[PDB]
Amino acid sequence: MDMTLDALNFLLGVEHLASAFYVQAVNNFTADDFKAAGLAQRDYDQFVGVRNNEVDHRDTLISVIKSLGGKPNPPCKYTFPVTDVASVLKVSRTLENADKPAYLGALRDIKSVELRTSVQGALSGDSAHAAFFAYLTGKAPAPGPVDGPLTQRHIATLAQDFIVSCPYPAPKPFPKLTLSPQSGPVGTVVATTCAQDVDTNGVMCAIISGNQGTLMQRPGQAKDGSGAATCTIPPGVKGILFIAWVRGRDVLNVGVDDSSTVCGPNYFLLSALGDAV
Amino acid sequence: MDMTLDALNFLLGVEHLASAFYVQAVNNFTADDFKAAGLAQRDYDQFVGVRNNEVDHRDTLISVIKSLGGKPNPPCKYTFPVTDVASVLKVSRTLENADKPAYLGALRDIKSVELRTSVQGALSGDSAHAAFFAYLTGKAPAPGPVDGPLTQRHIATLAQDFIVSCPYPAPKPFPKLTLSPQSGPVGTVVATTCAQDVDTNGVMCAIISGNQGTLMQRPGQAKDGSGAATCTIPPGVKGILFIAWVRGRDVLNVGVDDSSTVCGPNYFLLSALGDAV
Ligand SMILES: [Zn+2]
Ligand SMILES: [Zn+2]
Ligand SMILES: [Zn+2]
Ligand SMILES: [Zn+2]
Repeated sequence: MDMTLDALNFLLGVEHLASAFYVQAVNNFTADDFKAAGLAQRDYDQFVGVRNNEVDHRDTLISVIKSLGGKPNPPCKYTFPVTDVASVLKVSRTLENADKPAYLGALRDIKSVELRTSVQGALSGDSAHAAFFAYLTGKAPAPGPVDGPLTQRHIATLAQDFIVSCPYPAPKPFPKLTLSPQSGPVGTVVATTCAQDVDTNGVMCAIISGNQGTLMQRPGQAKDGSGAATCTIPPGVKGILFIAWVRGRDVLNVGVDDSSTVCGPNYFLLSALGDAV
Repeated sequence: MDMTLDALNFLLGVEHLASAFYVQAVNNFTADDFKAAGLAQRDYDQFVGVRNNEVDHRDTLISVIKSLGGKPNPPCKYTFPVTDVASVLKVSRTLENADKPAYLGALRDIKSVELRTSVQGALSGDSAHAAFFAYLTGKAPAPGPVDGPLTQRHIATLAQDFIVSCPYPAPKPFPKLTLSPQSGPVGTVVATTCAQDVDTNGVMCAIISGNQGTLMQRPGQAKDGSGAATCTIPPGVKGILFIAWVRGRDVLNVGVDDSSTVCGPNYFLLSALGDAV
């Protein structure tokens, strides 16, 4: 089955959300707001550039889908937890960090050499966006060598806090997995809690890394007696991690197969050379 | 017919060069040198991170090539003149800006879905490196929406000043195309001069953009009577540009077909929102 149109319309959903955020944020914040938050004119300028780039990413997907005889998805209805400039930068970082696995997963389904070149070229742009927002928020712009994929439903899981409703059947999220803390080095013990009362029998932690793939462990129990399941960041991983609860070892490569996913994933910002110290 | 090994060994040549540069740069410069140049500890830390990431990109290509039964290319012999931090940053930006079209071109030849996912994941990392070095040198980290490909020999042309010799038959560069100026906005008139004498019969300027593909124009002549050919940055382009001389108009998509290339390409840093003000 040629899944090209499916993949493109999924990416269009991703870019409708991102473009809506940046259009609204540029509308509501000025360079003076950025400067009051300690940023420079060129940071606001690049922020407008990100808006323009994401509008292009959305419009290009619309054009390509139409050229293939498809019907482009409309926007959904969104909500963004924006108050001050700092929150704008955090939301931006969150969106761009989820962009990359979305594009990487979708590229597995794009049949054409030429269309892969175009889509990869947009992934490259969103990776530059991610590096910019990392740097502005004190995170390493390039924390590791390899970014990895996630599935469409995994991406829906990352996006769900920003979606109020969709007017068409979009990819369904898994329940949200809350991580505490959501950043830190190898060896960090992460308390994990699920938004729904899922079956925890046989649950394992999947730590999804770009450089090592999926690494499995059986969860621990929180030392504070709260009953939360813990997952410990294992050695050898590099870059941004995604942590999920999965059914046993049913799946070796969770980034390309969500058939065992129970809760999550959510992102974890692994410490890296380049973080503010 | 399956060009996967050819593409991977070409990328290995690219990453032998980049990793060699960053290894020697870290040996020669310290965090105190970076701080004396106005940078912060986190910028030196990220620089070491880039070295580590590029070493990983190289080593991963070696492993994959062996796993496919191929013989990995050894390093070439390089020349990287060592002066100051400003030069380190400029060379770094130059390498990362060239390694993105290298990966995008090579990805056209990689047959396996799973190998494409891995290689795209490294391209994403190099795009983050490029964004970091752009920002530290006062250029927009994300100057446009789409990065485009170049051919193997185009990449060899960009790399040629760093290569002393190779101990195996490597892709032969085209002559260098010098561009004056090498940055500016739409409408900039660029004086173009080739390193070798070329028959000018039917030569066109090829402006190679990621968002609009290759745009062709007949060269102009410098107004100062200097007799140098000129190419004018056309409307609508976004992001980093590559400018080459090509012969005739039978090849339209120069980023994927170098069979009409005569001189260049060389890079041109198009002005963008995010450049230092
Ligand atoms: Zn995008
Ligand atoms: Zn994005
Ligand atoms: Zn690399
Ligand atoms: Zn690189």
